[PDB]
Amino acid sequence: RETDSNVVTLYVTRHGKTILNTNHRAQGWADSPLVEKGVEVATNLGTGLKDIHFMNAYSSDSGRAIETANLVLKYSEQSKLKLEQRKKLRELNFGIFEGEKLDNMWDAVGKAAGVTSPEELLKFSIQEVIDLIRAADPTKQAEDWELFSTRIKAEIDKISEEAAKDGGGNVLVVVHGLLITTLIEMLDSSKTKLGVENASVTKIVYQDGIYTVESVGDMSYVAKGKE
Repeated sequence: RETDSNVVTLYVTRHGKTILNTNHRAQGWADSPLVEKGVEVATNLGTGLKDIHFMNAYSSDSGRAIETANLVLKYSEQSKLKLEQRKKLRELNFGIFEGEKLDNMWDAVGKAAGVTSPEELLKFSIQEVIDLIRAADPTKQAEDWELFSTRIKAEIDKISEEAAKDGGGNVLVVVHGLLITTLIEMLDSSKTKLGVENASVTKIVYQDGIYTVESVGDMSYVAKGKE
């Protein structure tokens, strides 16, 4: 309860570039390891985070997120900090589209939107785009907005509240592109960005139940590491 003034800073980090990312395929609950270029960039991310002291580290249970978290912990000079994996931090479940070429998925989603080109989908809110993915999936295994947004926010709230109970501090959270876009939309849609890059950092401050989105898809940590 003495937690009210504590500040928690979430370094909400997209994992490094994988095989499926490189081959332009939907990778949600599907997973694949980092490619060497991805390893290089995640290594620079770690170096660029060496002066940020983390109290906790979390990732999804996706191999790509685990691998990236281990690289960041190693190169940020916190190799012994325990990594906590959480299944509720997974990327959106693309259902029938898992592993499909993104061009094929978007053609099928655009058809469900009844739009000429998947181009016009960019006009759509993230809410309606994620809804359209499940609409296009005949198996209805893909998550919709209400499923995804609910589980993402509950888990981020849990991590924030726990960190505040432990005195506040910095928390590394290695997760996924749509999850990040979705979380920003929920917290402060004035800052929402689709397509945050691999190894980018979205810094979110939490205090007394109030979130502040400080940065979105920041590549400065990689660049610091790279110098």
